[PDB]
Amino acid sequence: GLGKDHEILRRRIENGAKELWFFLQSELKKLKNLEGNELQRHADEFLLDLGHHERSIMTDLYYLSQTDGAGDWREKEAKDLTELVQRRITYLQNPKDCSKAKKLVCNINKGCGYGCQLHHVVYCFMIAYGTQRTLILESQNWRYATGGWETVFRPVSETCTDRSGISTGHWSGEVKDKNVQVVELPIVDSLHPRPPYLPLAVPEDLADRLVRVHGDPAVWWVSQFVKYLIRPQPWLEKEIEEATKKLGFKHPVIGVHVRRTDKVGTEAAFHPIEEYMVHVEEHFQLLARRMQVDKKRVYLATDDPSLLKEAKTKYPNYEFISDNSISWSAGLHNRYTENSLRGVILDIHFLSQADFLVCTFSSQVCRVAYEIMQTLHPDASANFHSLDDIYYFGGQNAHNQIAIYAHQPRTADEIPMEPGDIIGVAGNHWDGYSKGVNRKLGRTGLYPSYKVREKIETVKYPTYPEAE
Ligand SMILES: CC(=O)N[C@@H]1[C@@H](O)[C@H](O[C@@H]2O[C@H](CO)[C@@H](O[C@@H]3O[C@H](CO[C@H]4O[C@H](CO)[C@@H](O)[C@H](O)[C@@H]4O[C@@H]4O[C@H](CO)[C@@H](O)[C@H](O)[C@H]4NC(C)=O)[C@@H](O)[C@H](O[C@H]4O[C@H](CO)[C@@H](O)[C@H](O)[C@@H]4O[C@@H]4O[C@H](CO)[C@@H](O)[C@H](O)[C@H]4NC(C)=O)[C@@H]3O)[C@H](O)[C@H]2NC(C)=O)[C@@H](CO)O[C@H]1O
Ligand SMILES: Nc1nc2c(ncn2[C@@H]2O[C@H](COP(=O)(O)OP(=O)(O)O)[C@@H](O)[C@H]2O)c(=O)[nH]1
Repeated sequence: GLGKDHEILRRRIENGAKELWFFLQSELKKLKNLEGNELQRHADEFLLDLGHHERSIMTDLYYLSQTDGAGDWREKEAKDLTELVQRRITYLQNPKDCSKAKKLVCNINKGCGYGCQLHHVVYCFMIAYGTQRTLILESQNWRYATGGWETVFRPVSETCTDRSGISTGHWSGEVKDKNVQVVELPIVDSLHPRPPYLPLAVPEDLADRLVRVHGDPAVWWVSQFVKYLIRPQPWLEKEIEEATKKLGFKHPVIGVHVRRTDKVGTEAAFHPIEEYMVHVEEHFQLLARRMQVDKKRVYLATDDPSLLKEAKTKYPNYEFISDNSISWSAGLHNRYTENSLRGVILDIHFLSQADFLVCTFSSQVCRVAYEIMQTLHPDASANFHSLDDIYYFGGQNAHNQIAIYAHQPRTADEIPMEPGDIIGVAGNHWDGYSKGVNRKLGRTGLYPSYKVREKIETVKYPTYPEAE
């Protein structure tokens, strides 16, 4: 059978879309006949009406995702897959005889901040998993905690944290390293040759189940290594519990990460508070169509300790949840300390727990929070708005899309496409256009975002059947 609610909602979406098309073509024909102030006023009233109409269609699509048991099914399937992957990682990480285990050695001390260093460990872990090597994490003299990883997180194994082997060598590829018991992996920036066990590909054995359950299987797969790595020590778990209570952290909330200080001009622009808060307001308008919004609440994470005062002053209708001493702790004077380490971990935790995330994906901090968010919901792939980049994993293989409809360029800034063309995406301008390279032409420019599909890449990974 099909579900009655499913059929009602599908037809309501289709009728809602058709009515939006009738409304668009009528109101745009009217706009053409106006000028100056009447044109401004008409356009503004039109945008307000379109926002409500658009949000009704998105609300119906949310209900369609849940109806007739689909929500319960998605939650059960996502749980089954996480448990499966976590069991395979635990099995890899816990050989019975550490002496005789194949191993991959990772050093945490890359020359960068916490999110960049966590992503380096994820990259090491994913290649460990692909090559059937126990991950050994070397973390003495960590700039955030001289005592290492186990200052905050559980060790990465219970049975095998020792580097002993009959042979050691620097990574030279799976074929040359086949009989080398312990391989040392460099940073992805220096890795040659590259093995296939890198983002944004996903394991061939899971790909059908992942595409069915999740809008971005690449992030979900990265998130399973993040989930395993950041298992907290009991003292940190107690600190998060009591932080939750003391901050009055509560739902609904929108996470906002504002990255300023040394990021600006090197790796990102300065974005004013108003640019984040436009998307927070829009998302609360959407949530209010399907739930009670007690108070509009924002969890603010920032390395600018003057921002919180600014935000409260400009948005007195909003409840801001923030630890301003964490913001202070993140300045360049204090950043590489255990105090600042606990601060970034807490900010990332609360961001990742929010209903929605507004930030710059140019920041490794926001990307870690978005990856953790994937572990907390069946499919949180769409629960963000980036002011700059799309999701990426530094060191990833080429992010390709496939043109599904033809594009004839209207300006020289646009690229042509025919269906089938491989597009290397550089980003989404959040205005209906993306920028990328039509591979076949080597032309870079703009294309309508709706005219491409994501190319899921799969890789033959080990499946660790003895983990069952
Ligand atoms: C030695 C050492 O320790 N080095 C560390 C270093 O590892 C560490 O991390 C690096 O930080 C910089 C952040 O500055 C990262 O640079 C940014 O990388 C992204 C992602 O690029 C990949 O994916 C995109 C699609 O999202 C794609 O277009 C790219 O080509 C690229 O894919 C590549 O394909 C190859 C095929 O084999 C692979 O071999 C490569 O591995 C793969 N590359 C990577 C890096 O994975 C990129 O999007 C960013 O570019 C934007 O930002 C810069 C400014 O920083 C602008 O100059 C660019 O024009 C572009 O701007 C964007 O343009 C879009 C389209 O118009 C807009 O929509 C966006 O809004 C706008 N964005 C911005 C911010 O303006 C950067 O290139 C690098 O990935 C990090 N690497 C790792 C491993 O973590 C840094 C951390 O600070 O410390 C060093 O010390
Ligand atoms: N507590 C806290 N620290 C931050 C914040 N934003 C930046 N930082 C600090 O600055 C570092 C920036 O390095 P990294 O995490 O690699 O991210 P990126 O430079 O933003 O891409 C973080 O790891 C923190 O140490 C924040 O919102 N809160």
